[PDB]
Amino acid sequence: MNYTKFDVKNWVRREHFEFYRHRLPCGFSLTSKIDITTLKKSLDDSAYKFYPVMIYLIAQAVNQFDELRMAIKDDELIVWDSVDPQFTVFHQETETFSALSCPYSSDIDQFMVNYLSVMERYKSDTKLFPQGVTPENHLNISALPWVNFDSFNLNVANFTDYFAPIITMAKYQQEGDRLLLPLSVQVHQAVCDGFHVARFINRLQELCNSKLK
Amino acid sequence: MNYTKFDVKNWVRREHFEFYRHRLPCGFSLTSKIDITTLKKSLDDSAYKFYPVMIYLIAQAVNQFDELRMAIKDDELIVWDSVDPQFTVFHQETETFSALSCPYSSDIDQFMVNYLSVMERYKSDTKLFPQGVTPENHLNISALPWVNFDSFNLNVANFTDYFAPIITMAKYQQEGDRLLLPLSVQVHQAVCDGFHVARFINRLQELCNSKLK
Amino acid sequence: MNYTKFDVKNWVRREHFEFYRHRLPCGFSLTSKIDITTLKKSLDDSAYKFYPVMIYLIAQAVNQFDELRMAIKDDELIVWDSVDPQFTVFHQETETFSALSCPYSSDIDQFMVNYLSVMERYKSDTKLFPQGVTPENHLNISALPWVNFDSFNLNVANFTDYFAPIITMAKYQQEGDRLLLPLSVQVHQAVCDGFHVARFINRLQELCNSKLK
Ligand SMILES: [Co+2]
Ligand SMILES: [Co+2]
Ligand SMILES: [Co+2]
Ligand SMILES: [Co+2]
Ligand SMILES: [Co+2]
Ligand SMILES: [Co+2]
Repeated sequence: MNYTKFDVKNWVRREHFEFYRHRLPCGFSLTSKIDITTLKKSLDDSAYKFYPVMIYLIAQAVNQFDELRMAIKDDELIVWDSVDPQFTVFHQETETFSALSCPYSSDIDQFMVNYLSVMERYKSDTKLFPQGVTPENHLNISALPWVNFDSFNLNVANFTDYFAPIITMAKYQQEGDRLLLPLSVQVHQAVCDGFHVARFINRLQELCNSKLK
Repeated sequence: MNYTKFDVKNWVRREHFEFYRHRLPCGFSLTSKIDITTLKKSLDDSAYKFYPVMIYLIAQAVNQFDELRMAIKDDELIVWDSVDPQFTVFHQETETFSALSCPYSSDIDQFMVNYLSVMERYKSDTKLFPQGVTPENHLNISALPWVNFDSFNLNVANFTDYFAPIITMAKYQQEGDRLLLPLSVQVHQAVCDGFHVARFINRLQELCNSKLK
Repeated sequence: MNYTKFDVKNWVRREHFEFYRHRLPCGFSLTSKIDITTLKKSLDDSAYKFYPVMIYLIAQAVNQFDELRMAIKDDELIVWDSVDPQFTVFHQETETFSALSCPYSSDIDQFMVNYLSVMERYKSDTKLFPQGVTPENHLNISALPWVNFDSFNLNVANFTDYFAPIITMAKYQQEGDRLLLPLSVQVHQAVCDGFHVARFINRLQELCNSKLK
């Protein structure tokens, strides 16, 4: 199987986990701006498009940290070996969105082939989940390309035990000499602390400042 | 009657609506900065005050999009022909707020007459709802003039089926050559997507950049 | 006793309180940037560290306003004479956090002695609440020093009657000639309005712009 049961008994977060899961269930959202000045340059020297690269980079970062790939399966806590991005797609024609996923791959060119393929096949499918059930080993990525925002937060009526992170991007902006992308991260406190989210963001930024291949 | 029953059966958002209403009930808030550099100029060339104009402009924008004027009435989904602003008023003397509403009008001078009239009559009424029951065809507007903010979010214990948008303004600020007003929009996902909110904001900005009359 | 029963009967917020407590239970979070340019200078001319001073300053501000020190005790509404800060501590070694508190004092040097003492004694205690039960007369302060954010919000599954404010700080940043610290304030609407939060923030800023002793 593609996940491994986690050793809660010996975890340094064991008390945190029970506290934030059942005693005081909560989570948080944070919005920060990622500098994509370097990445804009890289993309310019290539044929990649922005959105597919950001999915790639975000999935890559998530796949490096266990605490972003936890879930409850059969009442037990597991870590997925790896997770695939579930991203939103906007249909111009109906002005509605759909959520799709494709397999992640550490090889950026194979990821692009996966993405183009999924898009080829469901570009005109206006169902909300054209592919049917969402694979359990997922992360959620959404984009609001039409507007910049300083904050985004999802108010959810019930989030018991849903630990996959939700990342939302807005339209980027030029702030002085920099091109900044607002990114909102929303997690559950049972599995993730402020530290973990900050480590994800610092890692993402690093990725944005590095060669693609 | 002043509303029309909506055709859910043939709506391109029909699956979205059921999903976000009953399967995974949620909403979101977003905060963005509206450039009010042009509007400050217009106001300077006139006798209008800032707050009443922002209510006006926001109500005007809301009244152009159906998805911001939905509600459940008798278990059915309706669109109001038009909605009136319900705005907050601060009382200096008690340091408490009240919520008022007046009829919207596409004629800015009649709107001002409505506003001055409502204010005349309830300026000193410290009840929370001096007028009694809030008309069902409303939008909510609030202002935090004493402080600038980058984000605002309302955490609500229960929001089942309340689809009127909540807009909150902070104190504006000079950012370089621009005067920016932080505005927070909070909607329910059953009726509104990221697209819709972004379209409201882009429309509001346009309005701010145009002649008043 | 260290609290006083509040006169709800004659309060100008009496209707607000019942409304926001039981009819439409809610709260809000707001994130604003505090200019700590002056304070950086003061700290430079001294031996104080940043975090302990911010706890100090925030607790000082809270202790000046009643509406930030309310609670329900025995079904009644009370105001604490004073509240102590409950702050988070990060352990590098385990990469987990703990929450501690020490007695507040209006004398900054005695506060520092209290803080160093509590830290001395529990620096290596990785329990979530090394001291055991949190004193009821508390405010919550947390810090995310590793990342800057524009917004922070806690999504809480149940907040019935918890009125202590939650303040969260991010990493500060240089914005032009200024050093700004993002601060998020999260309150319950039964006890606090936008006015109150804005008054807390304006007061905090004032404090940051003043001599320490
Ligand atoms: Co339990
Ligand atoms: Co791996
Ligand atoms: Co249903
Ligand atoms: Co019309
Ligand atoms: Co009651
Ligand atoms: Co006192």
